[PDB]
Amino acid sequence: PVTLVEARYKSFSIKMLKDMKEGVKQYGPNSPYMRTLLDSIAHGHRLIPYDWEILAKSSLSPSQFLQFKTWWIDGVQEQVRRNRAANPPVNIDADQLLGIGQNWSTISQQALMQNEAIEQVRAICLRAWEKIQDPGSACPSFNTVRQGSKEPYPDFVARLQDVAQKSIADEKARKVIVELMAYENANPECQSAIKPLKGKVPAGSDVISEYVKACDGIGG
Amino acid sequence: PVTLEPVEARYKSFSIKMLKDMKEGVKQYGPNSPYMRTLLDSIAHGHRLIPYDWEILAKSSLSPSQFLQFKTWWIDGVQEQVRRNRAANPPVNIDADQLLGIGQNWSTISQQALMQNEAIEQVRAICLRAWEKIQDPGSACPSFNTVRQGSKEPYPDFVARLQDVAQKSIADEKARKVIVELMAYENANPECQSAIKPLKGKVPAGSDVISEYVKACDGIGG
Amino acid sequence: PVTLEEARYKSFSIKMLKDMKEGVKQYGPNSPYMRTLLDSIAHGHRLIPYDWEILAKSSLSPSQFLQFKTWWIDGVQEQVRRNRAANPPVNIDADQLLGIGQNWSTISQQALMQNEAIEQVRAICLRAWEKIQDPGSACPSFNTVRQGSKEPYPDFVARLQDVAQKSIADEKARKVIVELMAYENANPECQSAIKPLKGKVPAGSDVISEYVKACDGIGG
Amino acid sequence: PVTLEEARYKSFSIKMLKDMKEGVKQYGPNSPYMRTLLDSIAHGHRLIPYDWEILAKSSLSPSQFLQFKTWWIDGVQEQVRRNRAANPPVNIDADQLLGIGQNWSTISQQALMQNEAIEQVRAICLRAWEKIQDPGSACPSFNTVRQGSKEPYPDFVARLQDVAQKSIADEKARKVIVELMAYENANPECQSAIKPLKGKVPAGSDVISEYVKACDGIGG
Repeated sequence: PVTLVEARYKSFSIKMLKDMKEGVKQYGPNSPYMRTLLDSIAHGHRLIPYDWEILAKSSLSPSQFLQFKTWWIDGVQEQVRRNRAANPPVNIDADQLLGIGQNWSTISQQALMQNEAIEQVRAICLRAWEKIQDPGSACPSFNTVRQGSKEPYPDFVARLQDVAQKSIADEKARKVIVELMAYENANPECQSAIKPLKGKVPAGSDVISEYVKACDGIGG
Repeated sequence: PVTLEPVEARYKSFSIKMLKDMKEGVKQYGPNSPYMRTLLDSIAHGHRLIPYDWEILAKSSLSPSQFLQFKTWWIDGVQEQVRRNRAANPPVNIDADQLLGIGQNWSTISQQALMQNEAIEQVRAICLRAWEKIQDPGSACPSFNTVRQGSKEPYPDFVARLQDVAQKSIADEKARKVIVELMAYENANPECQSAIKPLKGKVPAGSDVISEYVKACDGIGG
Repeated sequence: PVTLEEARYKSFSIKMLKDMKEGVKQYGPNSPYMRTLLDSIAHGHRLIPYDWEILAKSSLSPSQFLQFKTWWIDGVQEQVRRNRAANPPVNIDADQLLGIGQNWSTISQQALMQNEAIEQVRAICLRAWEKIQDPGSACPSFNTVRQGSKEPYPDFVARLQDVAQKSIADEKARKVIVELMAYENANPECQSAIKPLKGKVPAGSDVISEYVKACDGIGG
Repeated sequence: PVTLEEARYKSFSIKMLKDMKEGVKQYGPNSPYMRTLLDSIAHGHRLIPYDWEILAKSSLSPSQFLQFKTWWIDGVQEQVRRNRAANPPVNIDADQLLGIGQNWSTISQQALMQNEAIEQVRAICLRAWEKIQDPGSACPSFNTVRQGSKEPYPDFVARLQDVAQKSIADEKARKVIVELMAYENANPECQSAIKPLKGKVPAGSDVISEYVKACDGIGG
């Protein structure tokens, strides 16, 4: 990252890259430990689009760098359409956020970027990292995730909370969908255990807290 | 590595932690994972490597079955490079046994610590192209006829295999592009073959063809 | 053609049209004999787009004048995207090449085209003629053409250079594919016979000329 | 060809090319009719190696121009090993015969070759034309061609002189093999009919003319 009297760009150490690879390989790219570590890296530095490529290339499988680059390209193609419709329109084109082109293809040209382009490339890079799949799997639809027999209830809810995180982009639309689907796809035991509790949050609680509290020793 | 303080050049062996990190990286992730490539480039470009140190680094990091392949492709690379040092004007004075580190003039560390940079860069390029050909610890290099996206397999896991095969076999990158962009459609399953076919041969703006190809048949897991 | 001794449109002779239909019907529209015959008419005359209408209609099957008109129309849609996007932009629109419209729909209007336009229509009709299929077949894919057992080797490579000419437009990209696929799709018997000769062209030779040398007696 | 009335390169006529393709397609590239027709063009003109490019491309199958270019290239690699190893050495390198390179890659450079070079290219293209296969077959071995039962005898010997012309280059070595194999690979019925006539040619005759005399009525 770059350090603010002029712009000086220094690569990462070996320890940071070793920790990132050892995290991604063992726990997954979207385990909560990796999200916490990645947000601590990104919010605590000044990342140019060179550094997202250096970080993601040296940490991900080659089957996952393709997905990272693809959803980065999709995110900047949608962010450009909201950038020209401004009043005044901002001078943030596609080739300034992708880190390629004629005027933006070397680290000396990129190190003189403003705060708004930094905070705009950060959100689309994080949303790109949020969509990277696990090595052997594909993202399923909501018709497939059902609590099978002999399976705990929070293990069932924590699959829905991830499926609704890869697909749907708005959090308010995530909450209503997972609150609805937590009752329809449940086992008959947890459905009968959860039916007298529906639509009743007592005080300062989440709905799914009382839901997982309700059916508790049911499966096993 | 070796270092130069000027009128003389001194030698020092590798660290005790560096070889440990290299062995853990090669054993757990692979010899040609993208992490080990940047680690090896950071070691090579930031130091001065004589072929003695290349043999020490490759001996203490690879399998007993992988040092054979590294030595074989090192020998083949020097055999192909010598034929471009005698067909030059002026003829470049780098024979076979200056690159391989053998012989009578080039068999000790004090004999090898006096090399010039036009041979250091050559042995660096040959050693890196040799390391790019070492296989995984149980497999042989397949041909392009066999890499096919089977049913119930995601799409980018197939393009990753195609790019690995094209990196191991073909030595020209401009030819590496135009073969994998064609084979990425002829070897897909019928569902991605139906999904790519509307968008075939059209780039919108400033992207790679695979970036729209993986975007097209995204959720093929039903 | 049109002759300038200042314009004079002369029709085709009865003997020239008799030899084109007799040649197309017996050898094919893309035999090497018809390729040199068609160039001696094109490069030796002044063909307006009204004359490619008469020459192709009176020489091709009714199922092949449909394919010749398709890839003619599709070829102008890419020529205008290299006509206006150049500096300076040239006045070559769509309906000047296709020979339709209001200003380009008679002999007396098309008889005064310039040599920038005559040379551009002549290079896209000849690219349309390279895609006209045989009278009963469709263009196969690259992974389908394999050397069958008890089939001679130069008959296999002759098929390989035909699939790689209807599909790929760049002649450099043909060169890297038809040499690569010549060993991989081959027979098991030649694959043990080409492999010692692989990738070592000695002096003043082609790659495949050294390959057909090695399977000189592979028929049983 | 080139005419000297001091150089003038004239292209081929439209009627000469029409008869070569009509002849090759119907009878074969190595019928006795095409052998005398090709010699009347070669021995009656001045063919530069640019003209063997046009004549063979506009007359052969695409699978047969690959074989014509292979044995042309292979034939120059043996001519240079009889060019420099003679006393005195002649200035006939590889890229003068093949018509490639920098000094031999246009019409105006090749129009001034000498009659030592014109006569040497003319004897190796004509040897390349003797090896071009039929449009669906490969060259069989000598122990495969046997006279089948209920097959006429001169049709068997006509096959024997065709295998012994693509394989063996020395015309004296053809003579001792096609006469020896004419009795050994023959039918049981002619083998009892040729054996009293064996090895006794009376006066002013060929060996096989006395052999086809003896199987005049062997068809059943």
